Amino acid sequence: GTVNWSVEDIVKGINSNNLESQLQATQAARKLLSREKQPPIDNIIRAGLIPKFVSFLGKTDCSPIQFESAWALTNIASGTSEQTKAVVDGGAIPAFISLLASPHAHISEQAVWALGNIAGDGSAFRDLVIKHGAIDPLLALLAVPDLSTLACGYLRNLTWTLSNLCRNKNPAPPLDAVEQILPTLVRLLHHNDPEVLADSCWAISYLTDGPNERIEMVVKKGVVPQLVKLLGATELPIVTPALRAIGNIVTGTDEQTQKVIDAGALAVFPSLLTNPKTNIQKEATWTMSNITAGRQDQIQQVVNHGLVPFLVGVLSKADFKTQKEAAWAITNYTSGGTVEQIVYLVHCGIIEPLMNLLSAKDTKIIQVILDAISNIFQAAEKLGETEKLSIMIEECGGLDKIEALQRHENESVYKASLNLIEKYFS
Amino acid sequence: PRKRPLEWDEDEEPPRKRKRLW
Repeated sequence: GTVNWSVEDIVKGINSNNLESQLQATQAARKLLSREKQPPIDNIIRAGLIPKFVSFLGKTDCSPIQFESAWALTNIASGTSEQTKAVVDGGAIPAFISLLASPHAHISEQAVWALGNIAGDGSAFRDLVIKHGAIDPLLALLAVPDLSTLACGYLRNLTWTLSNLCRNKNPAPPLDAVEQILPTLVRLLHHNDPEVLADSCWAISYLTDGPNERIEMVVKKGVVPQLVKLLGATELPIVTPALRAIGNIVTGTDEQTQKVIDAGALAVFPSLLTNPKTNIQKEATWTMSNITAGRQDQIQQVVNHGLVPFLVGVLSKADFKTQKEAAWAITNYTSGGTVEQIVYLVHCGIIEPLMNLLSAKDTKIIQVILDAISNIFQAAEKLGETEKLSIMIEECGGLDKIEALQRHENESVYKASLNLIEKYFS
Repeated sequence: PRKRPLEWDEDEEPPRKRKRLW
């Protein structure tokens, strides 16, 4: 009988000061707010119901109204920032945090969920949840000998909320909050549930999304090898964030990048660089480009793992965004590599697919490619083989393309294309 | 050579907020 009430009926029941009447009206609100299509969130807010729901959260003597109000508030907080704000403005944060201590699992779970929605709004509400002291009691819920004893849905909700507490930038989460949460994240990273693993990998992705100091906090926990293992998972929803985290780490120092290599990450790239999921191939190629921007010994590891042919492959055929990352990978390679490494690159067949991409109308990739060709020519100069190279480029139709780029709209483009022709083609 | 960031495809990420349906 709590199905399809009007907001007016709900207000009447909640204002009755009959606890049972209040419970029934709150449940009716929960059901209204639970419908997928246009729940009357703003109407509930305007009716002034939020403070009432928040008050009901504190009714330890009536667990059902605690649960119903927690659920109702959760769904209001799942809306726009303004709707989440109305929940926060009603004093919900400390009330939900107190509910984390409820002896009723379904109730503490609902509080976890609601706090996830609030923190998920952005860095301000995230940090406000942290300031109210949510982390300790959240982490306490996970303090058991074996995660497997927790209900699956329960652990998934907790993991997700924790990941939202690691989420967002400007600013990033407080350093001490991150240190507090990390050890639990590391443990979750070793759990066997696919959804827990996915969200945990996303959490690590957020945390490594910043300057080297932020990256270092994660790497020093020793999680890199586990992330590399997760790179090989069959579940693509695990691979995506695992690879994002790994990619974030190699944007750091040479030493942080080396940890990724030492952990054996490169052995997985033959598969990642040919992955049928476009976005995985893209971030795999992005990751490669940051590794080829590393030291010569790190470029050499790329060579040893046979990944150059895979980069030629991606450059030859892939989604355009991926090809652009491949272009960057090649320019970095040619920029930081030895003459021998550059010779090897050309021998792998890089030239033709490079020239073919000059046909694209993205001004940046053209710049990247022209820079790569200059780098390769510099290497040929040291070998006095600049003539072999010029012939290579002309035979696959590169000369024709480079010549036309002399007339290019863009500044740096027609310039550099001019230096090339003037310098090695006349 | 510089190290570079990569755009974040939001549709790949966990939801920021979740409505409980049942």
